[PDB]
Amino acid sequence: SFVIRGDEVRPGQTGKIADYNYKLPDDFTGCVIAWNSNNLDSKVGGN
Amino acid sequence: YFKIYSKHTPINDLPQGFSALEPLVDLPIGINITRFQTLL
Amino acid sequence: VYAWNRKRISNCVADYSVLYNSASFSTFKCYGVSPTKLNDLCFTNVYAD
Repeated sequence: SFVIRGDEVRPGQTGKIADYNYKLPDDFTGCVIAWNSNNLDSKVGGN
Repeated sequence: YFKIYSKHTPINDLPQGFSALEPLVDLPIGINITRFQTLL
Repeated sequence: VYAWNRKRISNCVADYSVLYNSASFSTFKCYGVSPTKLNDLCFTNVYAD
């Protein structure tokens, strides 16, 4: 579980998330679900 | 790119012989070249 | 829309489009290459669009 605006929401990727947040394996077996928390992350800025 | 090849040879019509030309230039141009003239 | 250049310059030594590698600039799609192999691979086209 994490929160990301960097590289928007987005395991076959090498982006702002992959190198600066987390890398899921290119063969990663599993599911990903991303919930926009603009109204749920409370402070919107979310620094 | 644009290519020019050439060869130096004595020429004795255009008598036949066996050879190949070597490049002179390789210049990216992007020109829709369709016609030409030579210059004296 | 009325312009897609190809050769702004024929010879570049300053080629590091990290804009893609780290997505430090924006979103992108690479065709036939890794987005990260920017200084490992080289092409004779250095500009476009």
